[PDB]
Amino acid sequence: SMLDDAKARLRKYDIGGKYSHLPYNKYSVLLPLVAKEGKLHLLFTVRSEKLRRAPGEVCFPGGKRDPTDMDDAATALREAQEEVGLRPHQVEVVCCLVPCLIDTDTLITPFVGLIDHNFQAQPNPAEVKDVFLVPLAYFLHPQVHDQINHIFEYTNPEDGVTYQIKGMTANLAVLVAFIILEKKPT
Ligand SMILES: Cc1ccc(CNC[C@H](C)O)s1
Repeated sequence: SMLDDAKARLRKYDIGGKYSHLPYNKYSVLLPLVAKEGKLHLLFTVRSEKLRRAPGEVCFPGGKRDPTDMDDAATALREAQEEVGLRPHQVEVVCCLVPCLIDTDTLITPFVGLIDHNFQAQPNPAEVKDVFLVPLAYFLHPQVHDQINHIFEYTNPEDGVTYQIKGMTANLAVLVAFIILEKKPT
């Protein structure tokens, strides 16, 4: 099936806990995969203006590890619940992708999760201004604008609203699309 095929592809790129003990400032993100109308989509947030990190930017749900978290996957799930109301029984964490090194002292660990079909986002307005889906296939033929810095523009055909996706967020979206969608019969 579509969902079983995605999980089998994803598992081949799982690095697991290999880099998780290194002595960095630690953050985790959840890359949430949602199936709608027979296709896979990724879920994104727009951060609220009043945050420290990335005010007003398009990002995946996530945040800083705290002492309560059993592991890096726990960080991602805790933060996703706080930001958009995703509960743990509504997510299957499938793998841990290559981590992102930034600022010389920080490591960001990305996890891919499959999201239950009955989940409906409840945006927490203290953290998130908006929550939206993009079809995964978009990232194979994106609409690119150069600011050189490459920026993707996505317009939701439901409402005509345009979103700008860039940086590590855009890079991770492309990676997930390549993993799941490359070399597929039609
Ligand atoms: C927890 C976070 C660390 C940095 C962030 C900014 N958005 C980038 C993310 C890869 O979508 S959020």
